[PDB]
Amino acid sequence: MGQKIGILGAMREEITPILELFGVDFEEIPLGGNVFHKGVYHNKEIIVAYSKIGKVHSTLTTTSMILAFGVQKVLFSGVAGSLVKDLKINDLLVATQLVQHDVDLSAFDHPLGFIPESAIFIETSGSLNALAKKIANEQHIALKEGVIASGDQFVHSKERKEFLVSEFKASAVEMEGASVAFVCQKFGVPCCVLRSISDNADEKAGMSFDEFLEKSAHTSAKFLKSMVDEL
Amino acid sequence: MGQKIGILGAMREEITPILELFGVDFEEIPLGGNVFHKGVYHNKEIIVAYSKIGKVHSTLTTTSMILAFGVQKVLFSGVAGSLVKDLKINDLLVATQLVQHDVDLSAFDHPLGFIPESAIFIETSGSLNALAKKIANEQHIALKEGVIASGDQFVHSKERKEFLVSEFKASAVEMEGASVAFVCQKFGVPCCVLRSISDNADEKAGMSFDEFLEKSAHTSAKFLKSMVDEL
Ligand SMILES: N[C@@H](CCSC[C@H]1O[C@H](O)[C@H](O)[C@@H]1O)C(=O)O
Ligand SMILES: N[C@@H](CCSC[C@H]1O[C@H](O)[C@H](O)[C@@H]1O)C(=O)O
Ligand SMILES: Nc1ncnc2[nH]cnc12
Ligand SMILES: Nc1ncnc2[nH]cnc12
Repeated sequence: MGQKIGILGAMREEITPILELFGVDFEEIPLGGNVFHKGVYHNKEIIVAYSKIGKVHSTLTTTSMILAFGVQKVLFSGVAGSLVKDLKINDLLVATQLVQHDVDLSAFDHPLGFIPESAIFIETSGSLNALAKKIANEQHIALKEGVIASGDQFVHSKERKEFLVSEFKASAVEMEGASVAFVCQKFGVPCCVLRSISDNADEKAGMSFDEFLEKSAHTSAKFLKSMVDEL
Repeated sequence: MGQKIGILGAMREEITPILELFGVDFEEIPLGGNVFHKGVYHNKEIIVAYSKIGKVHSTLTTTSMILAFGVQKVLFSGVAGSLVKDLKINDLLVATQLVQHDVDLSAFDHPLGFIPESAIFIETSGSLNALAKKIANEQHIALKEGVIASGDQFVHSKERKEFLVSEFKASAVEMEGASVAFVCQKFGVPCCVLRSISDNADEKAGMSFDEFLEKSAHTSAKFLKSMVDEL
């Protein structure tokens, strides 16, 4: 058999298209409040789950994928808010680095985003990111490679947008990427975080999110499947 | 053998007194960026670790304790900031409920602290909390039983204090309790979160924290050991 691949989304809506697109039989396995969908695709074992929203949920689920299911790589798919003009609704990006944008130990003179015995930016797999870029070029689609800021707030203001851009030079904002990538780094598991834009993280982001969740989730899922087809 | 007990702190300073007070031989086992100290005490296996600071770190470590080490209960010990007048420096409390105070999905009209498919407040073990209160009464020490607010910021302002009290009726603030308790709930593992006050979460909290970290960490550790002696 090939590698075992963990495939993660945050919301059920982000994994529904994944399960459908792979099209194989899945066994449902409950653990730690999550349901893991276990299947075989192109002689690879795939484990698919949605974590539920936010850093604690996604940390837990990623740790379970690694410790309980023994996945050898983790691919994340879902939606995100755009922080840069060149990322429009439906556009894709892969995260070259991620940060937890809501971490604040400034009382002890630490840079924002920094925790002692850790680092501001978390790295993802250069190999998987390069693969994504090659596939995007072949398919003639744009693919941004940039910084993703993750936090436990849904961002919907110009003020917070300006902070994420100024402080971290982030291209998109979401609520799980940094934590998924962090867990993978700690266990030496290659990680790729893929997102499709659903909104502009501004005052109208809630309504945009609702309008575009289904399409953007599908766009990311279809691209993730394209990557697995090359693995 | 009795139960297997996981014992968790956030910082090395919070577990140093734990290792010393138990006084037994520990085997050091690395996993996921943490070092787990495995020992035998009063015919119980104890697994001691510090997670590192914050929600992602503590979620990961608690999940590892459960999935990799098979702990049957988790006791947390460390320091916290006081939000109520009757909790003074060095005073102890156990968390009856915890909340992630920095969670904000208000863009979708959710109450602060709420995430879909979860709950605002996380419960801890009534049995362990009752045990703590009984021990405190016997030792003639005060022990508050209240709400702990956890987030990824070190709180050091009157404004944020007023929010935690008004929104959640929290008695103390820290950076790991809610996430540790959350993981334990998801896996059906009894949890007790114990904290000793190190500061008042106000403008001077940084300096107070530095002054009292050692003593407050020891106070919590000594009390945690008192509980294990009854288990
Ligand atoms: N409208 C939903 C909340 C979406 S929070 C934004 C999510 O989308 C992206 O995957 C982020 O990382 C979060 O998981 C609800 O009200 O249930
Ligand atoms: N002065 C330290 C940062 C302490 S953050 C407060 C910690 O204490 C309590 O355990 C909280 O939950 C956090 O873990 C440093 O600068 O490394
Ligand atoms: N604006 C936003 N903030 C946080 N997570 C998001 N996911 C999609 N859009 C988001
Ligand atoms: N004021 C504070 N805020 C967050 N975590 C803490 N731990 C101890 N004091 C704290």
